[PDB]
Amino acid sequence: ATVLLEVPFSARGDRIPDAVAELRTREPIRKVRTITGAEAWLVSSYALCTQVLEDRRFSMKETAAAGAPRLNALTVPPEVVNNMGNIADAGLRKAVMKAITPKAPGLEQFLRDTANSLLDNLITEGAPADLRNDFADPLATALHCKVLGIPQEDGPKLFRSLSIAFMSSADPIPAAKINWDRDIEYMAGILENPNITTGLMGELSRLRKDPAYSHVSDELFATIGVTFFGAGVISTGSFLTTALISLIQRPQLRNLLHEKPELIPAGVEELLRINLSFADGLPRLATADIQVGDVLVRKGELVLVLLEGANFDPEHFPNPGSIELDRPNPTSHLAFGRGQHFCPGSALGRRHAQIGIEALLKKMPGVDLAVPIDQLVWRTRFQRRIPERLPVLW
Ligand code: HEM
Ligand SMILES: Cc1cc(C[C@@H]2NC(=O)[C@H](Cc3ccc(O)cc3)NC2=O)ccc1O
Repeated sequence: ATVLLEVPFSARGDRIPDAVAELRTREPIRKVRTITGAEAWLVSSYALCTQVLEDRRFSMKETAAAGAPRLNALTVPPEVVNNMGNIADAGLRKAVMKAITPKAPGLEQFLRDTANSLLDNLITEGAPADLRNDFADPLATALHCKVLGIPQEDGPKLFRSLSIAFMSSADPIPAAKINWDRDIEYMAGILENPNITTGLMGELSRLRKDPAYSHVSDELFATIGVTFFGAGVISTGSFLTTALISLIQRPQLRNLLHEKPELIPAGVEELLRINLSFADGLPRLATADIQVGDVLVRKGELVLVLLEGANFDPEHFPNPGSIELDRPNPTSHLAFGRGQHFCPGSALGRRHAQIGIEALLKKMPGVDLAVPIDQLVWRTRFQRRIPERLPVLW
């Protein structure tokens, strides 16, 4: 007697389990059990992942409904699962998306300056260096303080909420509410602070006092700050960290991008495609009976969209484990999702990684792991896959 297949399969972010390819071939939608004990449908082919993400009857909002089968416990108030919907309904979607592009004057230069300063400090201190805690995550934090218009010195405290906020837990987490309420209070004070005039929070502060927004709640304005800081920092920091591993393990690619930095955008797009930073499939709740492959998913059931199932599918990306800079379909991966909930920070996330890699390859052309790859410690029961430390020499 066996048990129902459990998800997630592995917290290791340096390699995909051989098991994913076997599953995609044999059963590209199949029943699994999540850490809560709920049953769910795990979808692992490119075609069926795209189908689910482009059909809004598979709803992200309804995953928050009381009594639903759950992937994990909520770490935000349930109305925040509808965050982008709430922003759109408030008439704020265009302004929010405009504030988080990489295109504001001076933003790219600030990113380069910050990355170079972090790297110079590591070089001064001498190898080994930890590229997660002392490069990728501080670069992500600095970027999001600048994008939000808030003081750089406020970044570390906001950052330290995230090791709990993005937990993937069977049960509610008391610390998550403590930190959430504190971080909301912080952002509410930012909106009242006359010195905050730039970035996303400076723009929201003006719109809040504009008559066209007089009935938008103060709670939503503060929530936009907390959520875009948290999603952006955890996503860019975790992605850059595991991209650095993929790059360091490919010395030929490392040297090519060092020699020809104009290929860095194509390289980052492939690093996005093969990235294992998302620890769980993306969750959706069926709001109707819907045919997905050989399975009739029933109303009220949970569906999990496995991004690396799609992104390593050889029917869409031949030789899927190979980084190839000349693919005919290079941005067609699902690293930023697809459909209604496509990542609103995709351009900024690309530029964060491109600039971080450019700066690293120039400052540390001989970068290499300082420990055997199996010695990395992979964070468990978390919404991202990340090594607790990333020790390198150069
Ligand atoms: C490389 C970096 C990033 C990656 C890999 C990434 C990935 C994703 C993915 C896969 C989704 C879809 C989730 C779903 O459909 O369930 C998403 C949504 C989102 N991302 Fe990103 N993201 C990144 C950077 C950022 C940045 C920089 C921000 C903000 C500054 C951000 C904010 C968000 C938000 C707010 C959503 C939810 C959108 C919605 O529900 O409609 N992300 N991201
Ligand atoms: C835990 C946490 C999540 C967020 C993002 C915020 N929460 C949501 O549930 C929905 C959907 C979602 C999107 C991306 C993601 O990675 C997880 C969920 N949309 C949002 O914008 C922000 C701060 C947090 O502490």
